[PDB]
Amino acid sequence: ERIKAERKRLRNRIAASKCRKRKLERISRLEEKVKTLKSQNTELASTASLLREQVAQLKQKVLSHV
Amino acid sequence: ERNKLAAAKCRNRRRELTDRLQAETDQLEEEKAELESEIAELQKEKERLEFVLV
Ligand SMILES: [Cl-]
Ligand SMILES: [Cl-]
Ligand SMILES: [Cl-]
Ligand SMILES: [Cl-]
Repeated sequence: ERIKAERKRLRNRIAASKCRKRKLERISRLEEKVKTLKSQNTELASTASLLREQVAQLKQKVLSHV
Repeated sequence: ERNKLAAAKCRNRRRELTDRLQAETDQLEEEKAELESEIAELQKEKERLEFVLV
């Protein structure tokens, strides 16, 4: 009977180990994804700011020539 | 039935980290897409205006 308890305990510990491993993998993958997305959003935000500036200037020119 | 409890109990553990990271991922994906649409629209407007000046 004791062997059954030891075996269920072993199975539990194994499932816990593999769960922790997969969880850490997911967390790492998500962290990388967040970093990448932040970089891309920085480049995109800067591009958008520059474009808004350029559009504002162009509008200023069109108006000045009225 | 044992693997259902195993997987469910597994994912319920410390799921707040993965939930914070996944939520942040969602916000960043949306912000990304909308930024891309804004860039496209702003480029169309820029080409338009440049055409207008001439
Ligand atoms: Cl598992
Ligand atoms: Cl997980
Ligand atoms: Cl700027
Ligand atoms: Cl105008």
